[PDB]
Amino acid sequence: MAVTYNPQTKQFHLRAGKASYVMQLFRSGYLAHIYWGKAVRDVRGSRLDRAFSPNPDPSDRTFSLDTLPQEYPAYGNTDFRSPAYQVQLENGSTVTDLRYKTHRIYKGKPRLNGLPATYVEHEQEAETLEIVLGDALIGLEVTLQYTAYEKWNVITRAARFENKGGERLKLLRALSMSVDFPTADYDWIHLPGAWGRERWIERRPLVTGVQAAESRRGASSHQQNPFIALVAKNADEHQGEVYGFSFVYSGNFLAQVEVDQFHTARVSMGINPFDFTWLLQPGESFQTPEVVMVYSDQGLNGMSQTYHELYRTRLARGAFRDRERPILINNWEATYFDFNEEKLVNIAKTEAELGIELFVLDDGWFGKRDDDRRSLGDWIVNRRKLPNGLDGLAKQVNELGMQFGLWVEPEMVSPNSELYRKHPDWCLHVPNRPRSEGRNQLVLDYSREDVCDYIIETISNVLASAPITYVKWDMNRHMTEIGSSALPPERQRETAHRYMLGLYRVMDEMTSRFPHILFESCSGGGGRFDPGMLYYMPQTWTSDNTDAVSRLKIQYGTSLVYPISAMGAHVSAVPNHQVGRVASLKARGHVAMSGNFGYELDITKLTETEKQMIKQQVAFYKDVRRLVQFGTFYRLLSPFEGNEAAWMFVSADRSEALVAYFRVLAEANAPLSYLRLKGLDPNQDYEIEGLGVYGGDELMYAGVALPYRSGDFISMMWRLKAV
Amino acid sequence: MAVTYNPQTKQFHLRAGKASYVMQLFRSGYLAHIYWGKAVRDVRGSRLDRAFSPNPDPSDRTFSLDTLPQEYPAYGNTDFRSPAYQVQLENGSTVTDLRYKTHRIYKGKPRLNGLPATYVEHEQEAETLEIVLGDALIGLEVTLQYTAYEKWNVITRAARFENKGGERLKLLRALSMSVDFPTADYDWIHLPGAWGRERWIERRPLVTGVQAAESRRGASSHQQNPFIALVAKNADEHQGEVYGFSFVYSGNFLAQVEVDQFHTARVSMGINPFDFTWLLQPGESFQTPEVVMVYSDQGLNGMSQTYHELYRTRLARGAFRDRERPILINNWEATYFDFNEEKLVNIAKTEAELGIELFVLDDGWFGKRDDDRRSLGDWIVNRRKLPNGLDGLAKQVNELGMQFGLWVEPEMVSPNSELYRKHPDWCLHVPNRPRSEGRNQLVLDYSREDVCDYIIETISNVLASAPITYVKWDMNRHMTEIGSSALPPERQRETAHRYMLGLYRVMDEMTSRFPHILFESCSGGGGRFDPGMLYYMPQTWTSDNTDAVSRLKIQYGTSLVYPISAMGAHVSAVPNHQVGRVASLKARGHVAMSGNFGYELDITKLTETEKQMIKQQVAFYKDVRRLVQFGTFYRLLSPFEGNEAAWMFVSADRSEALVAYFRVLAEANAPLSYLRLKGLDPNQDYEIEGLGVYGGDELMYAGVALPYRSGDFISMMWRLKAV
Repeated sequence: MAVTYNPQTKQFHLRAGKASYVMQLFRSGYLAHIYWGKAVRDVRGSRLDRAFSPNPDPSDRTFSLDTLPQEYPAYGNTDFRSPAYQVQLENGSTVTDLRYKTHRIYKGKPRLNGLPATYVEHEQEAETLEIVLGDALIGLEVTLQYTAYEKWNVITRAARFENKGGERLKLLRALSMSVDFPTADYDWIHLPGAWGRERWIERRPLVTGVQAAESRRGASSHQQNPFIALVAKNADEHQGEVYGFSFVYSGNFLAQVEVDQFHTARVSMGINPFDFTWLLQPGESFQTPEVVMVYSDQGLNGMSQTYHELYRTRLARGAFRDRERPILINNWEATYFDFNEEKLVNIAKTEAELGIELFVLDDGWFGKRDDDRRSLGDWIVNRRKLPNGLDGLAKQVNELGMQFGLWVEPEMVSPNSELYRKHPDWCLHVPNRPRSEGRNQLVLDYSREDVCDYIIETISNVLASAPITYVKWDMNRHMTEIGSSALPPERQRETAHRYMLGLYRVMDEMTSRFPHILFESCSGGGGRFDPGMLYYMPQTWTSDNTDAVSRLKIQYGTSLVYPISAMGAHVSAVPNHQVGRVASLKARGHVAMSGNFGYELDITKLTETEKQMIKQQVAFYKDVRRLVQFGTFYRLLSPFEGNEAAWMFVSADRSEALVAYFRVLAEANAPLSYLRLKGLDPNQDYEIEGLGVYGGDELMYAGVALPYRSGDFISMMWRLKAV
Repeated sequence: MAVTYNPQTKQFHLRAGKASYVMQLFRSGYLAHIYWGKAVRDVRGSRLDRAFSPNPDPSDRTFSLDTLPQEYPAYGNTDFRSPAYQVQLENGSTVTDLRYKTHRIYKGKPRLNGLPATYVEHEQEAETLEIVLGDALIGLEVTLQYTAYEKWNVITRAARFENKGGERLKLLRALSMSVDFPTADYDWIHLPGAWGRERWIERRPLVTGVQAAESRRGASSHQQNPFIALVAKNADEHQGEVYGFSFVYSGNFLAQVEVDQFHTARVSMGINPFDFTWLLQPGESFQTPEVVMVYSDQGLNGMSQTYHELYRTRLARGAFRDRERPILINNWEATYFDFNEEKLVNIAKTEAELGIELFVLDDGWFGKRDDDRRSLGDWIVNRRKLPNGLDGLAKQVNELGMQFGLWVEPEMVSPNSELYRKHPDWCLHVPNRPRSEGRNQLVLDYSREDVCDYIIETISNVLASAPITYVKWDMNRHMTEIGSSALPPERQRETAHRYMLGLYRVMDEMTSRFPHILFESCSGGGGRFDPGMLYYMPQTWTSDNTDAVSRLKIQYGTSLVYPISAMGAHVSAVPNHQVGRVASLKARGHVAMSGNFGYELDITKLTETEKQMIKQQVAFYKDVRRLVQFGTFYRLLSPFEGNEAAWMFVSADRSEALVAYFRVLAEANAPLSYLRLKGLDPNQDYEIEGLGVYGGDELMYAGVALPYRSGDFISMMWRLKAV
């Protein structure tokens, strides 16, 4: 929180939790990066003169922008490294020369225009530094925005551009931050994946050159999550230096590390410059989304725990932010599309009898929507299928003791829909080109006000028509032929970002209009599982893959950044679907109860003993839900490192914990296995259900001797309680 | 050489040496990459349908451009991977849709407009395939150019764009090639470095994401050489699959591997799209430089040996292409700038007595040039320092038995020069911005015809004024504030490439005007050591660092791509300069005689015994020069893998070889060391000077027991001759 500027040293010192982030003004208004790491009281701000690194000041051959470590570097006036931003002028030049002009420090944390951002509830929680840079010749101002939190090791960064000149300025690249580390002796971690296998942890040594994760899909994507980290060579889950970079944005991104000839590592992150430009007319401004930067010297768990608390309590919003989330059941595979009102209610009684709390109605309740082909965009209740509308169904579900929820997919329109026939120009498209389809549908142009107003109107008409208290908001394709008939040629490349701004406006309006609704975002599973979406909808469908073994990796990687409260995990029926696997009902429960728990099956196909297990799972999860959704989460064993996965949840006072252990392909006649715990009070004794009493110190330093077992999938869960 | 198209399968099969490269037409004119590897007689051209990979043809949901492996992919109509090219239309859209139109196959290999390229001397040496692609809507034609050599495992690739429509087309990205490998189970190799330490070999696993080497310096650079390779996980110097990609271009480049969600590896290479655009008015065309693609299953030595033969004999040109290169001495450090005619001649007699063949006159012979500060651009002989001009000095040097050579730096101009005062607009600059300097100098705008004509005129006036037979052409800074007052705003970003085209025109004219001159390119050492420069000047100054130990790495890495004939290596005096090291005259000779050999010292400071060693080194190198410069080169031990370096040269008939061994920091009481040779006839016996007679089989399979030695730097060289 404690942000200072020392006029003698011209140094900015941002103290965030137990971390320091230090910058310093250098020569004629350059802004240098000095340090970011464990908190220091002070740090004083060599060899900037290097062969083939040229001199911006002919009178001063002591430095180059090619060697000075910076906060917001440009290319073209002596730095040859990857720039944080680039601007093209009317004369075609791309040379810009920002210098420090002034700064201000204030308590609290500002909102970002049109954008999600971490926030504070009290000014005392953080302090913000704004450093105003300017290129006087062209009238370009860039304000670097920094916030340091008191309680957490969190620095947040963004940049705001403003054209204070009399000419057009075209932003070709506008990243949210850039930081030059003094060495490149780190591994990097990022989170690549695909549909059905999101956010695998990938750790790699750095190369001398560039390495990056990005999305060009108009959505943050299944393929790369907008998160990267630099980690010390020897750092692991429990110890060591880790620097995380998390982009609070749900569209295209670039997350990059470039290592230069002097083995310094430039980390940068922001809206993907690929296929992007932004035109600033005189007087216009551009605000980047923010990047949330976390430091820990307590390994990956230390970093994750920071993100979890920050994101759960100061990014997610609304009535359910700090509330236990309902155990839900999705009633899709009960019917695919095949539905009408008579079934649904008895089904709801069966589900209610098992203790399930929320009944969700899936796709095909609307219009002529009856495969992945039709009526998207026409959001009126198909009053054949539900003649009594949503109201009659919902109210009965409520009188059964369950909440009622609904699926929507408002960003899509079917070529065969009334909306498309009335307004074909309302989809993203480019002149004279075929309109490529994903799952037989097109993308609505949310860069347009009329489109957004129409969606707000139409979805509100549905949501206010029944006592709905949960909505799953799905988006099931990525953008092609990106353009808008409502933008001029010179702004066409703003389409993807304006689309996201439009979606953000729409979601902000929808969640405000319906404060009693828990919204869960979805994009073919976890295709937009990012901090930007979390600001609008406090939980997310983690993956369409609900296979127990597959979920071990998906949940483990997702937890690197995202709080368990946001991480949807459901028990589904087997034969599994994406993969093909058979694991016990017990086992799938064990994996799913390690997330935000729910069900995704046909209850009409269950044996009494199965429903009986489900009744027990539900009762069990209710007992540990506060611990799972709000406790401190520790990863113990990594499925990316072998055949085991293990993790645990610990209460704030360390008096209670829940431990989960998994092993795949356990061999015959195998060595005994052990599990060392973390996060307990070493001087406290704990009762482990079914295993007796152990010292916290015994559990952490010697570990639990795991009951010997062998088989295709071992799954164990234990509750711990201080004696 | 043997290039075919099968109309039944719609498959193109390029047979180059012992390699196959196969492509196939797919659906409505898409061009797919099928295979590249060891030669096959035939190869027949799954799961292109993938979640979130959308369909370009709504009637055909069997594929996506996001999954089809391609030769020249675009972004925007269903491929979300890194595109090979991108074009912006007047309407601001960037969507383009090239489809196959036609193709032609012919014998031989074309020249590339304005550009260097590998060539043939007889049509039988290669065959060329041109595949014509087109986007009918916009009138964009792209011809993919492929050449397959008969004798070598070499495919060369480039693309030629042409606007056959009636609107402006802006190329935002125009890479020379792109290839989608079916897996990413490879390491990559690239050649990062810095001034004084060029082309270190860096081998890294691939990441799921992008990794790239690039230059933004307007020159290929010391920092990254324009070469990358994919290599099998277990491949080494002697065995295993290797795919090399070498860019025949001396300016900005990007060399990239992007691995997608399905673990396919897209390798692409060409002019760096960063800060680049190219405007095509109707009727205009753009030719990319070529990329030379080499396959070997005989490890890195197999690949390198291909590049060496191809580049030495079918890229380098001129009278000296196949000629032994002179042992030269540079007379700089004899005087720094401090010179006049009286010294030079006696010096030349001393040097001639030692057997040195070429006398070179360094910087400061011209104008008011007397530190790294002045008179650059004013290329008239300072007739104080040399009152009898270059002619009198040269002719005397010739009567002493030595050739005479000269240093020039024609791309630079000093702010304090007459040229700059008459034409300040002739430097690269942007309107109203400071002109950043590198070594007190500015860069001439070679994108301008008047500038280029002036240089051709001025340098020719000097070169025709004396019997000069060697020129070192140096360039000692990189481009900043890139722009031209002779281009309109809409073409400003063409400046860097037009500059390089200008330099190429200038060098082509200069080497043609002076066919008796051996030209050696230089850029603060090996700052533009690339195949583009080799086409104009058949050798290159490898590095300004002449330290023996440092050169082990520099020469080892340079040899990965470049023939030893091109690799300048000189013995210099110690205390070494860049580093600070003391190695024996013997040792420095050993490292330098493993390249294109020469001297860089003050002969006036040598002891009789030293000159006596030099006289012996010179005689020795003359004896092995043909073997070193034109023999087959094998790397044996890597200084990137430990404290040893070793390599050898073998004659074409395998009757003669030269072996060199080096070890740094050899410990006391160390294990015995051995060296296994390569490339000999196992059934032949060889005499090793000073070690007796050995079977070729013994030498390769059991190896040489190295004479035990210990010390800071061990250096050994042996001549082998078949008994």
